[PDB]
Amino acid sequence: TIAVTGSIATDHLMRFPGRFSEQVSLSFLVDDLVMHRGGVAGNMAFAIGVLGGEVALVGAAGADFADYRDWLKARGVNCDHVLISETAHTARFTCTTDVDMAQIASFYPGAMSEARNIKLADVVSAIGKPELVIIGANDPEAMFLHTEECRKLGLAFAADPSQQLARLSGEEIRRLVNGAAYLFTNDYEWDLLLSKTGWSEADVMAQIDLRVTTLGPKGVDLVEPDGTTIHVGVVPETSQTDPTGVGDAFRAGFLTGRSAGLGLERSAQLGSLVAVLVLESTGTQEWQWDYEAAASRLAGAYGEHAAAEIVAVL
Amino acid sequence: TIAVTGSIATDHLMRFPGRFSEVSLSFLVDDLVMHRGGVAGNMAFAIGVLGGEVALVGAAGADFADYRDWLKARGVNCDHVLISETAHTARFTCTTDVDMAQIASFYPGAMSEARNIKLADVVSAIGKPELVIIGANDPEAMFLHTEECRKLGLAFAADPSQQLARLSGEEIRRLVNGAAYLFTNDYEWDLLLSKTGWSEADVMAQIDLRVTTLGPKGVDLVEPDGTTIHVGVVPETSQTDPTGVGDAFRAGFLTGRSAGLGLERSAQLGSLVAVLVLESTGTQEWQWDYEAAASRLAGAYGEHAAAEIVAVL
Ligand SMILES: OC[C@H]1O[C@@H](n2cnc3c(C#Cc4ccc(-c5ccccc5)cc4)ncnc32)[C@H](O)[C@@H]1O
Ligand SMILES: OC[C@H]1O[C@@H](n2cnc3c(C#Cc4ccc(-c5ccccc5)cc4)ncnc32)[C@H](O)[C@@H]1O
Ligand code: NA
Ligand code: NA
Repeated sequence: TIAVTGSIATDHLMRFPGRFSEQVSLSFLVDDLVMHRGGVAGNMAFAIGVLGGEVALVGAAGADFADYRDWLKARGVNCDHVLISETAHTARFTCTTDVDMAQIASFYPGAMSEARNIKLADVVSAIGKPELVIIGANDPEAMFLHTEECRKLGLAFAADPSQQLARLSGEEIRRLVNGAAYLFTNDYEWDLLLSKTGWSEADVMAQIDLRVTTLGPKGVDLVEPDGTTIHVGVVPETSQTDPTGVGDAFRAGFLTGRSAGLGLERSAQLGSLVAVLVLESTGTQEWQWDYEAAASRLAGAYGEHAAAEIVAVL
Repeated sequence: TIAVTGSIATDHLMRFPGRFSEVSLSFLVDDLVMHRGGVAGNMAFAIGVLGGEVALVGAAGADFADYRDWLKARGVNCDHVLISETAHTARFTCTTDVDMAQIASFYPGAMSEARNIKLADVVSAIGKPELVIIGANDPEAMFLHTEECRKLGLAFAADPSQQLARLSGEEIRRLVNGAAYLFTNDYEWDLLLSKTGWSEADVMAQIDLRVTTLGPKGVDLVEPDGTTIHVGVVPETSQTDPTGVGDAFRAGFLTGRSAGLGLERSAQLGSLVAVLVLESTGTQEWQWDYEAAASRLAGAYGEHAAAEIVAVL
């Protein structure tokens, strides 16, 4: 049972058919505008549900969440513990993506700010202790309180600060990392974390059980404290539609695989599959799950043996 | 009777409490409001509020109901808004920083259907308007509107504004000839001269008046013979949001001209409406207070000019 904390949002996604090239008053004429369900916690919960996992969504939304709830619940997500603001609206992510998958975005937190009032003790009380708590991009204070609560209650947690790393300070990031069963970042975020925390690579590795560093088209690295390193290349894409939510999908597929008892490499291969499915669609939860297509692409990228091992648990 | 053609939209306006000075830009914003917008909507709203007879001529989606009720409640004739069967109203998405710098993206949507609007139908229904504003719109719609104005003998104001970036030289040239007014800002004026290959005198020989807004330095009104009037801004008490300030200036100026005011008095009224828009979030969220208008006009331009302006409202 995975508890997913983080932002719940509506993503307003636009497509610019050009290349961001301005060199202030930028204006981009866009040829596509879609509104989809989003937020890192929503994306990851959706993906874990679709893949058949036991998952609860733990975040702060406004009252408009009804339809979103019905969507998530239809894929097995426990939405009981979504905090609903009576006054604030759900967070909104507004993003314009160009031909090269470069993004210009703005994020309005709104109801997300109230996530600091959520107590994991209540979720535990209601559902028992989850096997993993994902501390995703959220209200910063909510992130700290969730992490501290996980440490006090003995809950294994995955640090997934993601977009909020830019906002947070060194002391803040440091307070987020110690004791994590997983640390998730991309490579640029990994460099930024090392810089801001003042930690060396070995400083971080001595405080976590596993580092997962996504590398975009170069795949993903999984590094154990002793230096054991697994590199998993991407599932090659047939199109680059929109990069929004690709990292969330990788994390969700990877942690679903781990929850199904798969090894590190097999879990990362499954995560790579879900990631490419998200890369090839517009929106973070618009991707479809086709069992046979999944088997086929997994086998093409990683071999029939790995594909069979992966699909056997889904 | 002023006919306003141009974009009808919903403006999604955000505020970045920082300074745009940071590819993967990400801005954490502390305000998000959704307001009624589009250049034609803004100008029609302003002309209605100020008591003018105005018709809105643009393309919207089906959600336009509430917007229509609003505009009509301020006296705007919305009969000739074309309503798309499938497309939603255009959306303008903008993030503004402390210095009023903007990073925006514009989705035309239903606006593209404005090319199917015939000004002849509007004329038929309401008679010949005293002025047609060719605001930022579907480019082909802009050309067809301008040509129709020339064909029917309708005086028109060239107001390409945001679309100048999209359009080409020949296109811009096609928009200008015969205009009773040419509206741009100073940067847009330079860009127009560059892209069209025209000199200043080339343009002035084809229009009756050039109006070039200069942001904080006010506005210039240049006649073909070189007669030039400069009108400073109405000084602001706050820089809230720059969206729609130019539309408000144009609307106040052309309302003044329709009320028989001179060029300078009309530009002073336009400066007032412009500052009212600058001091609020959204393009049509500003209120009209007669006494506050008189007082600020008198403070900026003298009691005489203020009395002359308010006498017609
Ligand atoms: O994974 C994609 C999902 O993320 C969801 N989302 C997209 N942004 C976010 C954020 C965030 C942020 C941020 C913080 C600070 C600055 C900043 C400001 C000023 C100066 C420097 C930095 C900028 C941006 N937080 C939570 N979820 C997000 C989206 O809803 C989408 O579905
Ligand atoms: O006056 C404010 C009102 O304008 C309304 N609006 C805000 N934009 C627009 C536009 C436009 C544009 C444009 C064209 C071309 C490029 C471009 C692309 C690629 C490369 C170079 C340039 C970008 C942007 N058109 C009509 N109304 C607008 C808003 O609804 C608001 O209320
Ligand atoms: Na996507
Ligand atoms: Na404004």
